[PDB]
This record gives sequence, structure tokens and C-alpha cells, in this order.
Amino acid sequence: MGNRGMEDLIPLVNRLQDAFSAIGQNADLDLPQIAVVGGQSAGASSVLENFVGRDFLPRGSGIVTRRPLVLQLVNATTEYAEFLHCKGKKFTDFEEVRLEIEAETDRVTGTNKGISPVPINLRVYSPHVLNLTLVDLPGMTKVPVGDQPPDIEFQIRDMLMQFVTKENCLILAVSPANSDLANSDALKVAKEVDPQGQRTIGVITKLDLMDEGTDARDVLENKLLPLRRGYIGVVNRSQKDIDGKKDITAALAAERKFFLSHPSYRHLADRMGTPYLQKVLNQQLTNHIRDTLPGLRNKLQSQLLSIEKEVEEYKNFRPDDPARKTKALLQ
Amino acid sequence: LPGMTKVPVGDQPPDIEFQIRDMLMQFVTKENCLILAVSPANSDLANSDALKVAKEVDPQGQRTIGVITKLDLMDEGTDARDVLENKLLPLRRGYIGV
Amino acid sequence: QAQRRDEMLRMYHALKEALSIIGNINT
Ligand SMILES: Nc1nc2c(ncn2[C@@H]2O[C@H](COP(=O)(O)OP(=O)(O)O)[C@@H](O)[C@H]2O)c(=O)[nH]1
Ligand SMILES: [Mg+2]
Repeated sequence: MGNRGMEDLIPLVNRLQDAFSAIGQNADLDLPQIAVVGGQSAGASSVLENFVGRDFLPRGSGIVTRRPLVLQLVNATTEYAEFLHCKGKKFTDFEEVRLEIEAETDRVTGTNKGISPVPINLRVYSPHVLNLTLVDLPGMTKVPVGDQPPDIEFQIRDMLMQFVTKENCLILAVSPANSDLANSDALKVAKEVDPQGQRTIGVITKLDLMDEGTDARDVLENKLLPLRRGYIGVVNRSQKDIDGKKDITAALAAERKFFLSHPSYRHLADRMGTPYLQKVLNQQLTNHIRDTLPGLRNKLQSQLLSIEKEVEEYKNFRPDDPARKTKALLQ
Repeated sequence: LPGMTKVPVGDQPPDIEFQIRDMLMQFVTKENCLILAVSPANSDLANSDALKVAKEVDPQGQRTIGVITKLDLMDEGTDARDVLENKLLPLRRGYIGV
Repeated sequence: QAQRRDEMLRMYHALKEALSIIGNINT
């Protein structure tokens, strides 16, 4: 468990925050939000919870991600979770969080394949995290089922747009492997909001369920559909493994064995897997935080130059100075 | 007919999706024509494009017959009983698995 | 006037400290 790529950046944020708080001002540390776009049952929730490093989201066959859960990670001194609709309660166990999320979804949408545009706001405080926004959006579908209205397709798409047309957002586009990449909706959306690939990261899931004799070797090499940041393959837990309470360590070991043994992927083994995605996102955040330094320097330099002309005289103030008095008199 | 796609590849024009539908509409919107809607089993049925088209041109289900073509590749731990029994997305003529 | 002087000097030193920290953070 855990995510150790945060540890090397947290003290940088703290030091910058302290440097600005010294003057009664904040730091414009506008880190990008992370939005996970995907088709229904593409695996977009298991990827997200593998980036956080905690097993707390509901996942599984069927329509589970019924509401647009928004997770806020706030750096703190201890570890706890809270909900805006459960104000005053404290959650010390992620299993309770998962069960409460399910109960809150059912309470509003019912037991059919319902949806609700209103998000759930879950905030987790921990000394090991950064101030991040994570958005788990409901998967897109083509036809209504259950008691959904005829426009279910358009309501879901509209829920996505308000979160991915915003600047400073990473579109983490998840598509299954045992399907044809040309028919992945997540990539159609990315091309509608990021016409040139600067933020979009491709992730290919379900590589272990490919039809025997076929592989995706020409997809992972960024040949079929060029994407500025390529595609990162991952292997998540299967439905049997979720129901079997499979450990996370075993899943990572199985993923590593899969890539090391597969005849068509050995040469890419060091470019794929869960920990590689963690490094890519952490590197993306680090590149962002460094890119803003010229603005902070220019603001501070301008303020310093503005005050210096008067500081030069204030620093020379003395309780007894007949020349200072005379200068003021003449002026 | 050629299958529907969302993302153009291989120098296909950006409107490849609309040209494919235009070809499809000239055969499935005709009367006295049966439509067989082919959907994979490994991909969630709510995503099926064939059912969307059949639903648009045969709201009543008189002509549409559904088929589930890839039961061999189901993810271990799941099955499609709730589709083949015509419960998840009821279709007048049911579904045939192959 | 005394309060304005004191605030200007405090802000001056704090801004100098902020630059001395940011330059070291960038490395
Ligand atoms: N073996 C395997 N199972 C997967 C993969 N991706 C998703 N699944 C399974 O698909 C089911 C639904 O995944 P889920 O993430 O809940 O879909 P979503 O939450 O609707 O995006 C779960 O049983 C997952 O374990 C994969 O890459 N490999
Ligand atoms: Mg999903």
C-alpha cells in the first residue's frame, strides 16, 4: 500500500507555503486536478484507487459509479476522512468509507440503474498527501437501462464536460484492452477538449483478457493512434480477485510476472505497470510546480523594488535627527 | 456492413463516424428488412452500438433480433444470464448467444 | 507615521527572506 512519490514533493510545498505566510499571503500553488474519463466497465475506478494507494472505492461488474465522486486530499497532521453530508462524523476506516459511499448513492438514486448529477464531496486529511482534486466520473453508455430516462447518454456526457473543459486538469483516459481502440469513447472526448495532446494520458486496461493469439503490441508503441504521451498498460484485479479479497502485493507481483513472461511485452516491461503511472503523474505535477516559479519571482521582485525607494529612508529613521526635521520642513 | 467507430485512424477523415452511419441508414431504415443486432459479450451491453441503432429504427422490436457473439471471452467470475433471459434490456424477440 | 514606518520595514525584511527561501528551493 501507500504512495511514496509524494514524499519528495511535500516539503517543497510546505516551505513555499511558509515563505508566503511570512508576509500574510498565500502561494499560488495551483496544482492540476485529475479527472478519470472512461467508458462503463472500462476499469476507471480501479486505476484511480491504485493511484491513491487505498482500497476504498466501490468497484465491480454493473453500474456502480452512479454519482460523480469528488475526492479532495488535504495535507494535515493525522489521517482521517469526512463527508460533507455526514458533517460532524469522523471516519477512521476506509471500509466504512466505502460502505457509506454505497449507502449515500442508494439513498438518492434508488436500487435501479439510476444516476445523479449531484457530486459527493469526500475529503481525506493526511500528512502524506498533497492538496489534490480527484474526480471519479460515471462511465458513458449508449442506451438506457432500468429506469433511466431516454437521454441518459447526454446527461452523462454533460456531467463530464463541466470537469474536463476546465484548464489545469489531467484527462486520464482509460480504455479496455479486449476491445478495439478505435471504438473507445474516452479518446473521443479527449480529442474534443484537448485537440493537441498536452494533458491527455492514455491508459490501457484489461491486457490479461486479450483473445488468445492477438496482442496490442502495435498499440502500446503509439503507432495505431499517436498520443503525445503514449499509452501505459496496466493489469487490475479481476472480478474474482475483488471477491476473493486478493492482496495488493500479490496483484503487483502478478502484474510484474505477466509483463516479464509475455513474449510480446518483455521489451516494454520497464515502461508499464502501476508504479510507472505513479511516476508519470508525479513527474507531471513536479513539472507544473516548477513552471510557475518565474511568476512568483516577478511578483516579489516588483514589490521589493516598489518599497525599496522608501525603505532607504525609513531604515535611517532616528529619534533625534535635526537634518530629517529640516528636510521635512523644506519639502 | 462496415462496423461503427468513434475515433478516426489511418487517414480516415474526422467525420468517418457520420459516413459510416449514412451507409448504415440506407439499409436499416428500409421497410421489409430484418436487422440483426450483433453485440459482444465481453463489453458491457449498455455500450452496444447495434442496439442503439436498432432501437432508433425499430422502436417496437418487431424486426430486431439480438445476438451475443463472444461468450468464450467472459471475465472469470461473471456471466451473461441476465442478458440472455431478456431481463436487463428487454427486447421483444429475445437474445441468442453464440 | 511611526506605524507606517514599522510596517514598511517589516514587509521589506519579510520580502527579502521570501526571495532568499525561493532561490534556495529552486536550486
Ligand atoms: N482482469 C482484469 N479485470 C479488470 C480489468 N479492468 C477492470 N477489471 C474488472 O472489471 C470490473 C469492473 O471494473 P470497474 O473499475 O468497477 O469498472 P468501472 O468502475 O465501471 O470503471 C471489476 O471486476 C474489475 O476487476 C483488467 O484490466 N483486468
Ligand atoms: Mg467505471
